[PDB]
Amino acid sequence: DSQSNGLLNKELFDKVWKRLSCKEKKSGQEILLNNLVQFYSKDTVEFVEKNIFQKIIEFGWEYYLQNGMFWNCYCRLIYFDTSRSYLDKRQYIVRKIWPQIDKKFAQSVLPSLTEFCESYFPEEMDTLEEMFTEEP
Amino acid sequence: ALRGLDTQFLQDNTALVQAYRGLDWSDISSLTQMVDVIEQTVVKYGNPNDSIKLALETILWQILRKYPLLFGFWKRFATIEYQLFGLKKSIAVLATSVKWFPTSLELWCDYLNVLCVNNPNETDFIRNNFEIAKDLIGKQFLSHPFWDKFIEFEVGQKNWHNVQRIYEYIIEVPLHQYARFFTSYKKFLNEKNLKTTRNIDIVLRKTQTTVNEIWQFESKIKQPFFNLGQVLNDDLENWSRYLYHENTWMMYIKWLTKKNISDEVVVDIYQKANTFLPLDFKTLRYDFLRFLKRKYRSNNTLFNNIFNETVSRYLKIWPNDILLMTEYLCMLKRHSFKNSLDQSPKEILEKQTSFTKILETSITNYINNQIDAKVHLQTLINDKNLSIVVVELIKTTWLVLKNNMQTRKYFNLYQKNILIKNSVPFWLTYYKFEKSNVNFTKLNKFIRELGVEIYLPTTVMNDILTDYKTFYLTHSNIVTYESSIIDSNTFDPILYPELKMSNPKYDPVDWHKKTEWKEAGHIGITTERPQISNSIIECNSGTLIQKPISLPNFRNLEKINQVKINDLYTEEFLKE
Amino acid sequence: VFIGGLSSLVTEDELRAYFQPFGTIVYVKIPVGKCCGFVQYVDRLSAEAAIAGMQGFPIANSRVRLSWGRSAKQTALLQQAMLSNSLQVQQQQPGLQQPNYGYIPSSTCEANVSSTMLPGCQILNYSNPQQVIMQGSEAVVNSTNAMLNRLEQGSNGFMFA
Repeated sequence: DSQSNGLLNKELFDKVWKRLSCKEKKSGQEILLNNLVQFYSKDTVEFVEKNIFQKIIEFGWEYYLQNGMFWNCYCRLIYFDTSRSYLDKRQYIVRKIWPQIDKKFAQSVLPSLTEFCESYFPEEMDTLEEMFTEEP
Repeated sequence: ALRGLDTQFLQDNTALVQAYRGLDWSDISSLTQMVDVIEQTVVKYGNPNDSIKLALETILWQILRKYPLLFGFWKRFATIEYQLFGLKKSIAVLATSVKWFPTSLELWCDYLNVLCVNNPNETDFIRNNFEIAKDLIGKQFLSHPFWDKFIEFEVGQKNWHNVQRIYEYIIEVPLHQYARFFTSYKKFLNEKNLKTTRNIDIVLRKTQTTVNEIWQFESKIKQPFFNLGQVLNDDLENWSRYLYHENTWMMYIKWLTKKNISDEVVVDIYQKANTFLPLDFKTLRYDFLRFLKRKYRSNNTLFNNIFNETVSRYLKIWPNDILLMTEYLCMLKRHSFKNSLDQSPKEILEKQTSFTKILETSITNYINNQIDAKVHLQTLINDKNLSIVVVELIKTTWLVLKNNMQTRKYFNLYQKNILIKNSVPFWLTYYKFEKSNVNFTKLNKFIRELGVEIYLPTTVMNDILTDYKTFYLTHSNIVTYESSIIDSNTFDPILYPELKMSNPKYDPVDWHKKTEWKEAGHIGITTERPQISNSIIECNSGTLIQKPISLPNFRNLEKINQVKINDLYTEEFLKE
Repeated sequence: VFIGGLSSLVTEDELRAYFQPFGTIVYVKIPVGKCCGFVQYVDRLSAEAAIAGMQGFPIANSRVRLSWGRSAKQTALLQQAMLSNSLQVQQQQPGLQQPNYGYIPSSTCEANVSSTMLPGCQILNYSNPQQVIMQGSEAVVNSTNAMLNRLEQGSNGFMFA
């Protein structure tokens, strides 16, 4: 659909990934994340979700799991994708992103994820509040 | 505003009824009308308030005399002077008497009995009780007054051990251990009270307020919280607040939230701080809104109605504020149209289309100036807050129902309205929409128009130009850029955002009479400066020798002393 | 600056959003319904840039009138001494007690420091409301990160400014 491959050229994405790998020592990680989620397509978003976000989960790095901007961006990638309908993007977010965030991190992740769920999913706000209620 | 003149007018109108010696039904109702206008305007301190209750009682208006007492209790929490009078009256009453007399007594006992100066209130109820022949009821008030740290506690103890000749020490051990434990607390409390009793002196200073010791007293009753505390810190806040200070309210609410009483008590305190506090504080109010959102999960139906009446009352007083409108609309989408993932999808999609339908009929109703007060959203729309409703309609039409044709039709319709052509979330939603589709034609036409015909705040224009340059550099190639360059506007999306940042009014492409020349060295102060008409200082001296130089022509030689000032400040604001 | 001719439908935060990128800003109080405001900057240079750049720009569809104008204290002083019409004399605004070496005027920073204090950089700055901060290294990261925050929250409606 006539899309120039932006940051995800294999010569530039290595320069991105060697800086995302340093994880707190280098400043400005959030802007690299936030500039890698504007693709809004099928296979482009599928590349981004298969290569950065899934791999940060797979390594289990604590800086990005701790940080609420990471999960806000990983929701905002899928939700602005114009290849899915409403039901499958909402069900994908609530069923397979939000379970993965660890409950010990919820005090930092919930203030950033709450603004997302309050802006775009006011109906599914009670599910997110009951996933992180103070009593299990 | 003039609380002194409102004090003076009631002091003058009462002195007109009193010295003309008549009932004076004009001035009787005028002093009552001056009382009603004052009490609605001012919280009416109990010492001033008592005279109004005394005069109406002197005018024998029993049903109205009871109702002003309830208002007095709301106005002053430490109003034991109004509490005792309301207990002194309503004993001269009808058949409901015996039940009402204890009802006002027990309501004051939950209001004032934990105060150090509360010894008169229990004694008066004891006086009411001793006038009855319910010596069992007199005995119950005796044991309760023994257990609370009061002024004349030892005086009460010895007196109750002689008047009760029939049943004095049926349980010696229980009564004296409660009395001595009361004496342990009152010995403790004597440190703070005497530190308060030696500072309160009206000299129009911080000692009359006793705020340092009141913050000391409230602090030391917070930590040693032996469960009288929540009543005690209420009693501690009551004497400290009466001496408007919203920070004291925030500390009392923070302590009471940490103490975990039932939430309706907290809602009562929140409503009282909403009522008696002055407007524009804007910090405990949004605290109340987010408490109503957080506690919504426990009990469903009544908190929606508390929330709804709160947001309506806060668009009464801050109509220019917009976070209330989107907050109301978030709660409306959650409560009224709720549908989980587990439900079948036609139900979900019909609830979304119902929400789009009510929202569109709301804004279409308000633009064409026909109102429908049955639906609460129709009432809540204000023209400062209309734009966020249009934004919710756009974002719901585009991101949920997912039709781009209908979304573009709404953009092309509503960007021509007066109220929302200069709104920030409408245009910034438009930017996110025409960024989602990756086309640059609408984005170049948008940011080429961003200063001249779409007026946004300069912080938002700077944010849009920075993010659009960052977006264009990473999503567009040279073959698109070199065909995007047109010369009549000298527009180029790489460099034009770098020049248009801080100055909004930027046109891209007889000098001596512009308003940049005339006030050159000094802004605002305009002076036509003298200059030579045909100056030769640009001409080199290698070319001045070729032909002889003419005489100078002058312009503006009359005005080396005239300097003139457009003083907007004095004219439009000092002299109105 | 005296900003005159306001719509009266404009708040103080929305008025801070216009006049902030010209330079750092001590206060932005506006009277209740006189249809005119008051903005005060730290720098004379930034205030002159604001009068140049924002002259006649429409805030909520009314062409605005920018000029000079005193504070709130001096305005109360002139109002009572004009109702008594005695003198109405003003007082000069306080100086920066120069030579001052850290500060490069008309500059904004929004939020451990081992800076090499060299000339091209900036060393000291006024904090945004107020106090004085040693300028850190990472100004652009905090600034760009806050504007991405401001875009994503302003599109949904949590700040009209």
